[PDB]
Amino acid sequence: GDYPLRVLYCGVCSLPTEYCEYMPDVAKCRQWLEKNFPNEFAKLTV
Amino acid sequence: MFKKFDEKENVSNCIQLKTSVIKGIKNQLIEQFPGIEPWLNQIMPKKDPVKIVRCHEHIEILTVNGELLFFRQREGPFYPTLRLLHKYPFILPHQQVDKGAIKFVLSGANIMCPGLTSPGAKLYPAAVDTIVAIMAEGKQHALCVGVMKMSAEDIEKVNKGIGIENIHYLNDGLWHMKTYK
Ligand code: NA
Ligand SMILES: [Zn+2]
Repeated sequence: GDYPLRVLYCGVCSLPTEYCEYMPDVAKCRQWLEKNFPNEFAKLTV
Repeated sequence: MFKKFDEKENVSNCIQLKTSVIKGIKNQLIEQFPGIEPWLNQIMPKKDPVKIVRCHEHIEILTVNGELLFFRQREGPFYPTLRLLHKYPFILPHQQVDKGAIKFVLSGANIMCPGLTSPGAKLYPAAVDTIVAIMAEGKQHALCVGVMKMSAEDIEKVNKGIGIENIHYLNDGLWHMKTYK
């Protein structure tokens, strides 16, 4: 089964990482992500 | 739909129930959402019971293993939660709003036709009162669950007024009710 699909939810604001920018403290969001998931850091970095 | 929820203070005005009419509540979900029949074996395995949760303004949420699956208000139609729609994003038809519309949908606002006729948007055929998943422009996961208040063809030709009602959105009161225990 290809699903249920797994989405990485941010640990500071509880939202999908692709929506951390529209949140108040993206700095914090970006911190937690690179400390937790470095591979999709480089994805969101480009 | 969740305004009395988002005052923090979770697990306050919500009652959970044990013995429910389980199969008597499934067969309506297949008629509401046809493309889900091959997946309720995983979504609602018969090895695990369902537990209804009722919070006020007369909403009930279906839960299995704690996770929140669908919700409805009074006796209206069921809506999938976004957490579940994220796991199975093909449950609903998609309507895609433009990037500039995200912050507005994220604050509870309904979707205007400029949001759907923009270049970054993508509007698909949909009759009135159909449940749709609100995708955003450069985003992979649903932002919101809504219901067409005007047909897709009307949204195009008229091109103003309310197109899609905002029922449940990321970071709203249901979103932060993670699971019930
Ligand atoms: Na009611
Ligand atoms: Zn975040």
